[PDB]
Amino acid sequence: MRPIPEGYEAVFETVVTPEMTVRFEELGPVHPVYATYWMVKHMELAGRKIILPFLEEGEEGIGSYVEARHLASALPGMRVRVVARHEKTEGNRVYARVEAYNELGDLIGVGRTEQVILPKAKVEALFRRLKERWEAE
Amino acid sequence: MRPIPEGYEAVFETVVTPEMTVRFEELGPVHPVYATYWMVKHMELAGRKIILPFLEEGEEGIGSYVEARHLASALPGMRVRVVARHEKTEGNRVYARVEAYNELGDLIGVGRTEQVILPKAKVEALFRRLKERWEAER
Repeated sequence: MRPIPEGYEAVFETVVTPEMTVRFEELGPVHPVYATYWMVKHMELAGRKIILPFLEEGEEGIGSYVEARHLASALPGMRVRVVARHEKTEGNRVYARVEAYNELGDLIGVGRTEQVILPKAKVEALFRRLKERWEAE
Repeated sequence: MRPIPEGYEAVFETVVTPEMTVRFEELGPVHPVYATYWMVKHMELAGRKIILPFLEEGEEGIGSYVEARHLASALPGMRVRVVARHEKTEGNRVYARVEAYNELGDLIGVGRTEQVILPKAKVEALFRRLKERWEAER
C-alpha cells in the first residue's frame, strides 16, 4: 500500500432513514434516533475510503477495530456527515480518527478505527479455512 | 436503578444471516462474513439486557459508548453468542465488558460498552429539544 498522508481525510454523508434508528432483535424499537451501531458502520465506511486510493495490486482492507462515543443525537430525516482522518499506519495496520456531525452542526460522535491490509488471497484463505473447520463438524 | 451485581451477565444469541455481512453504501459488498458493526449492534443489545432487570419505574437507558476488536470471523449460517458482563456502575453510568463467540467456539470479538441511566422524561426532553432546534431552521 502506498503511504497515506498524515491527516488524509475521507467523508461519508447520508440522511438518517427510519431503518437507522435504535431497534434490536428481541427488544424491538428503543429510541427514535440514529443508532450508535449505524454510526459505527458509517465510521468504518469513511475509514475505508481513506485506504482505497492507496491500495496496491491484490491488496484488501479488513476492519479490525472500532470505538465510538455517542455525544449528541441525529433525528430521522436529518443529514449526517462522518469525517475520518488518517492518524497513522503501523506495519499493515491503518489507524483513523473519526467525527460525526448532524444537520445542525452538532458533534454527535467521536471514534477511532483500525483496518488491516492483507493480500486478497490471504483474506480468502482465512475465510476458506474457517469454512473447512465448520464442515469438519 | 437497583444495584447490578458485579459480574452479572446477559447473553444474546443469533445466527449470521447474509444481511449481516460487510456491505457499505456507495462501496457495496466487501466481505462475506459477520460485520463488525453488526457485532457492535449485538454487543449493545447484550449490554442492554444487563440493565433491563434493574431499571426502576420511569427509568431508561441510552447507549453512550461502544468499543470492539474483531478477532475472528463468523460465516453466514453460523451461530453466534454475545456475552455482556457488568463491570461496574459509577453514578448513572453502567460499564460492561463484552465477548462474542462463533459456533466453533472461537473468540470472534471483545469489547466494552457504556450506558447512561436517565428518567424517560429526560430522554424525551432531549430529543424534543433537538427537534425544536431543527424546526427553528424554518
